[PDB]
Amino acid sequence: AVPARRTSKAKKAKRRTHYKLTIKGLNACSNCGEMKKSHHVCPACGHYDGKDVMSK
Amino acid sequence: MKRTYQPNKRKRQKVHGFRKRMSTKNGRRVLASRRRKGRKVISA
Amino acid sequence: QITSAKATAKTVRTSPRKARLVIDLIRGKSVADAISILKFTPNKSAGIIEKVLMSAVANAENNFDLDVESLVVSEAFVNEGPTMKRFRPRAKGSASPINKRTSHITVVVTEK
Amino acid sequence: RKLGRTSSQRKAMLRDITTDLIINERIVTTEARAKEVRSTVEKMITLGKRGDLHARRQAATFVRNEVASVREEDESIVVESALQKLFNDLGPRFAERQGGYTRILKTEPRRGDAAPMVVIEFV
RNA sequence: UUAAGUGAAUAAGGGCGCACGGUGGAUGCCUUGGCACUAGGAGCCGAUGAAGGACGGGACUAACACCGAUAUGCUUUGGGG
RNA sequence: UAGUGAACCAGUACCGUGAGGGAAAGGUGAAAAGCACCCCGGAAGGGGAGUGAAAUAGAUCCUGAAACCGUGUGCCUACAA
RNA sequence: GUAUGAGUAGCGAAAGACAGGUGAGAAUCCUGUCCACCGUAUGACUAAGGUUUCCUGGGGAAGGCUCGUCCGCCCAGGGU
Ligand SMILES: [Zn+2]
Repeated sequence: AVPARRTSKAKKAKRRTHYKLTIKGLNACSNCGEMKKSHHVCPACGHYDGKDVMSK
Repeated sequence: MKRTYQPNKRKRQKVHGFRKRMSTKNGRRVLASRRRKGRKVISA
Repeated sequence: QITSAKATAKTVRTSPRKARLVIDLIRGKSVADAISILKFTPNKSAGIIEKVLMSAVANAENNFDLDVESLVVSEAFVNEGPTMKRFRPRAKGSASPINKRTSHITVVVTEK
Repeated sequence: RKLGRTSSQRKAMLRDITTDLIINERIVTTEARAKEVRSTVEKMITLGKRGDLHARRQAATFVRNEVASVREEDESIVVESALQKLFNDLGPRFAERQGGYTRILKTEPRRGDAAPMVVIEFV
């Protein structure tokens, strides 16, 4: 089928109350205090578990 | 399938040429009718 | 005196709705939190408002202020820019237009 | 299980990935491939422990037939062929370890597709 | 303390007013270009190769204009500083 | 959007094998004096500092309406056809 | 000129994975290995037709149904 009418200006902003973005799980490190994701390797630190993993 | 505008070089100048539009009294009408507008390409 | 340096970026090739999502996550927060938030969102409009905040912070440092650690993002806008226009061949001969949109992104950084 | 592709393409994939970690001992891939490679690498090193074959003649399926891993000379250029490394190095490293030979870490989403990524090591 | 009765305020989002921006080119003003005529001129060009063109000519040359292997020009007679 | 179809390199771009059909597009300031130099950024873009009577006249450049899209807020809204 | 439909349908038949490069930035570019597809053809040579798409060195504003350091794209030189 085919839409019957123009949807007004109100029903846009009544649909779109569930078109949000959310951040989840930001914690402070143990070694630099920089907010980095829990259960994840800290990117600038390189310091998961207090152990440097990215090693060559 | 085959469509129409399948080009050649002998046919598009032994049909729409110049030496077939200075060979009638209707090719001359065509050339003189195109020069009134001032078209650049007169024929092929 | 003054506070609240500005920074903009005109005609950025992103759709303006999909960049109004990210700016909802920054309004009213300190600068220390906001960069950390923007590094961990995998969207295209993350890696742009990062550069706008960094340029606004650098304006506030190297023109007027001190106290980088007492700045608050107080206003953020998304405005629509000039759209490009192209076409695309749909089936059975016809065609249908395609917008290509652009946005203008600004960030104002007061102290508190 | 975890379906990824058609039937024979999973066998191709899990033979392709798990002959790395035998040559390089570190891999950067996604989540799901990593958990299947957990299972298959830990099933192949325990054939690495026996030394019969039956250890040879079952490892001739989930290992690529010859992929050389050469950093060695005595006076030659002698070759470790990605199965001989199982029956020479990785075998006797785990004579006192039970199961559980792998670690999985959680790094970043990929730029293009936002697929979350993973490092696999051994120890 | 029990019991019976009366019950405000907060908004995930939305409406109205106001204030400030962005997109878009209406309206205001203006003129290289047109329209309709008046008075005078002129009313043909060509085998001594016409109209219309193609290719070329500059220090740099894509296009317009101008010119033709003497090619962004040659000779002469007047004007002009 | 008028006036020639054509104020702008228009019988052009483009469409059809062909005869043929045929558009849109004017305006910075008096003077280019068209932003040296510094900072963010790969660049685009921006903030100072200058030119200028004016830069909210910065080249898509006089004025800049309406639909349309945003920000902030004085009042109201979760037993209602 | 701008909406609604809506951030919806679609993204045009096919097998990739890892390591190392370059770079502000990489699943999409380069290199290496293994795997896989056609093999009376998805292999070679020419006639039409197209008209510089060919080669070398740069570039990433628009085109590429995503990304793009790449290209039959843009700039400069050069080849029959
Ligand atoms: Zn840390």
